[PDB]
Amino acid sequence: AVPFRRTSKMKKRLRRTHFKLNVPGMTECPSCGEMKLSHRVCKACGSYNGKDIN
Amino acid sequence: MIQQETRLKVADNSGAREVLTIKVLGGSGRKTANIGDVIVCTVKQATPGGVVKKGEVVKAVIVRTKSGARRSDGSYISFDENACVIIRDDKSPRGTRIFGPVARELRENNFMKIVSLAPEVI
Amino acid sequence: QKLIEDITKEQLRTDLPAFRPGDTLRVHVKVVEGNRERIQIFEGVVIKRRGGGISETFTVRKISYGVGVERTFPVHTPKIAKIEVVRYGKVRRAKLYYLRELRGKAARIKEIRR
Amino acid sequence: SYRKLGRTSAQRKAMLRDLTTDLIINERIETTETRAKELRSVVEKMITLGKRGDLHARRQAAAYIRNEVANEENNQDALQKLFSDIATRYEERQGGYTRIMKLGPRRGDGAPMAIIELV
Amino acid sequence: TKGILGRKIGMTQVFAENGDLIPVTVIEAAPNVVLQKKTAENDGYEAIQLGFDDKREKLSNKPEKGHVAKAETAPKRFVKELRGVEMDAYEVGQEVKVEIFSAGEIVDVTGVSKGKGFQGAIKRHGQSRGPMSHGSRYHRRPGSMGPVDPNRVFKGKLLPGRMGGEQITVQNLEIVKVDAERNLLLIKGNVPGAKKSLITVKSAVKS
RNA sequence: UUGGCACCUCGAUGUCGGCUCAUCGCAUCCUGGGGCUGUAGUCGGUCCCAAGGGUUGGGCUGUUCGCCCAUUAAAGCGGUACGCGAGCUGGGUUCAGAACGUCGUGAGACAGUUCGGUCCCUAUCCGUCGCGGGCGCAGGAAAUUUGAGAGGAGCUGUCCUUAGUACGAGAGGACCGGGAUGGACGCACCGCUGGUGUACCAGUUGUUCUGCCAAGGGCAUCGCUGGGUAGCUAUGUGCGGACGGGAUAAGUGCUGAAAGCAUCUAAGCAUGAAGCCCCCCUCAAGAUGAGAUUUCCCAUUCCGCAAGGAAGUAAGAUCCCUGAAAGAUGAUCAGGUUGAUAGGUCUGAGGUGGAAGUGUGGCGACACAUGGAGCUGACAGAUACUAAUCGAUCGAGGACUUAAC
Repeated sequence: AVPFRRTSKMKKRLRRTHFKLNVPGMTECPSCGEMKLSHRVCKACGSYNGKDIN
Repeated sequence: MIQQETRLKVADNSGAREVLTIKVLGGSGRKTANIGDVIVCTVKQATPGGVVKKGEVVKAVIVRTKSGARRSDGSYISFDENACVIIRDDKSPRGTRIFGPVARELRENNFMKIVSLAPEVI
Repeated sequence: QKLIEDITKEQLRTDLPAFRPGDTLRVHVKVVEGNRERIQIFEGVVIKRRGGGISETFTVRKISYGVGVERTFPVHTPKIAKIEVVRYGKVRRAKLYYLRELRGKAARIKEIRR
Repeated sequence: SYRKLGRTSAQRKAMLRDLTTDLIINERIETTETRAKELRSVVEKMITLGKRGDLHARRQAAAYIRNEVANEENNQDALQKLFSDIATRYEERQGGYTRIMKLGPRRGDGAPMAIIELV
Repeated sequence: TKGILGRKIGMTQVFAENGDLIPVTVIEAAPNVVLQKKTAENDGYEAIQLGFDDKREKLSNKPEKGHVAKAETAPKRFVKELRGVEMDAYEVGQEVKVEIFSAGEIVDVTGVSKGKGFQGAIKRHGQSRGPMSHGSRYHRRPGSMGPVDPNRVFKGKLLPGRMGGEQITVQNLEIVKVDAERNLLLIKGNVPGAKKSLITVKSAVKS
């Protein structure tokens, strides 16, 4: 199977639609911020409700 | 569970030793025949003095399988050796005795002579 | 499986003694020919005990006329009338499916009456 | 269900027998995420044998704990550390011995690291 | 035609009256509450919504909290119609339960089948494997699409897909017993749908 | 089909036959229904309608075909690039090797035969089969739907009665109609029968290791067996093609004319098929003709005098997390501390089947007791003990002409 005819410059961009990556769910640490991501321990201070676990 | 080409040892004094299936009789059709199911067969090996000889095409009837007989009451009958009893055009058998134990489901078929000729109908 | 169970707490048959796999018990089987009820004896070696409450099973196996008869049965079914335990047995294992081969002395030698 | 972890059924046993030992020495490990969530199901069985302390109970636990000296200068094996230290601490607790805290992903492969601590 | 709906639990063996052995399901379907009477004077057709297996208030919404106000009971998860009962003998708020059925009522039963996941051409359609030896590389696969001249695949040529997840009626069952003490049905045979799924136990179309 | 012609293709259109997967045409093999019979019943010949469904397991040969074995309601033809090689097999023809007969003086030749002889491709597009993300459906939302339309199913054999009845010299043997039971095919599921089950349990060989014994670990396909729960399942079990309704084909007609009688037809009314349309089951309002009913949240704050535009927000949802009956990922579904969603811990169920250790019998290998003991993967029911914290993002203000209010 060999591609019978080249993809034009429209169809090439129309598969880039869902190809976009997305935001991370991000909030701030109530210790420091800014910012954390959701439910996982920050690199900022390393507190997580709220023990200072480095 | 006795389909085409299944060598069934015989269980009577009719002369035969090993019976080869050809075609289970029911329908278009089927490929299995558990217990009490009439088969068209030949005889591959025989005790040497016998009216049914080697290479003769005479029908037969299963009695036992290593496959189960499933009674409708939970209990299951399953033997350790396959079987045949050989029939001559009506359900009176050509054989004289019928060796070994016998699945009792034959009596619920039309084989009431075959049950009477056989020692442990269980 | 509690509410599975407590339905069938009623018909849990409670007129038989317990038994291990490797032993011999007699079964009293109610058997219909038309129209009466022979209570035919049944005899031989127990093997299987595939469990499950009402769904339990057991297999008495009987050599007869040189031929083995593998026969299962219900653990609480009403057709089994009475159970008479003849032998017990020191048996190493709990599923004796090897003796659907072994005839006949070494089957008997593994029937050590404990 | 259980987790295949991309390892053969013997490779997983050598996988899990190492990590359960390393919680005994370290008190905390930074594995990957499904190396964390799948480790808590074993250690909370393994600490459960610690509370017994039978001569039979220790000989079950030696098949998931290796032979590694845990504390220097006392020469304690990780087998000894369960029945001496850990079981003397968890006679209050009934389950949930190791809480798992997720950390961010790792650089070189994007793998979600995760922190296990006993508690 | 009467019909109630509910969860199932599993399979059992219940012997009865003979030496028999019956393959029996266990159904949780009591009790249903009439939430809304679909009427042909407004909607054209005749039906009754029934709700089942009430849930706690965190799981229920204000559009649906007010929907149970005509029956005046707790919010309730599983809602379906039933076209169409003998009209009516029902009032919105009457707790329909097991008491209708008996040992002898022939019953059709519908439910959403056990989804097995993305399965190939043999398992999804009963298609047959090719030769596993003799140098043949074609096995496990659906094979020839169609002819050459129409230059396309005819719609309906079976292919791999996601097997399961439909709703399946299975007909002509026999309800064994009635347990209004424990809210339990008992139906001969196999009933579609996985463990703890929802199952509508109708009355059949006979005879 | 063998052909004629050479008009697509010799900068390549893979040729025979099998395996899969089919559809379609009926000029019909059955099954449904009828005329005639050189049809007494039974079984036929033959001509009609009828494609809905079924249309087998071999032996032989590369074979299609063909014959034969035995069944069967029957074992239909035929097209679709003599269907189907970017789906497979090369057994033959027609690569080189190699022989045999024949022919030629010889190289070699032969639709004359025979043994051996690299069958390549990551799927671009349209198709097909499943899954999603937008948007629309004159405000946003949550449930349940209706059905225009789309599919699936559509096969039948026995047996017993009716009835040894009609029929028949007799032999032989019913029509119609009921009732039980199969075959094949299909749709489900695991309670039994089983299979499997690589973190379940027991035994065991070699070596290696925890100082040694005892006890265990490693590796040998999981070292090897013998068992096995949950799940996936078939050969296992349950169900299916039912009863119907409505118009029709070929028939069969009742009336009646033209053509005083006659005449199924021209006006008029019927009956009649496994055919058609529904009933049975599945999808389904993207059905832009965007349907329906129930219950919700409301009708903000600012700019633009205005048309309009933003920002904050309710009903609800989404990100994020624990997962599973779901599952490729998305999705669905159970759930997020007025919590059982998952793991653990208990109490169990099933599985394995008598733990270590101790004492005793035995010189010993081993047995016996403590003791259905010990060990347990997803299987059940409790328990906040652990992880589902924090929080964020999205989402309305309902155009206007007319009719009735």
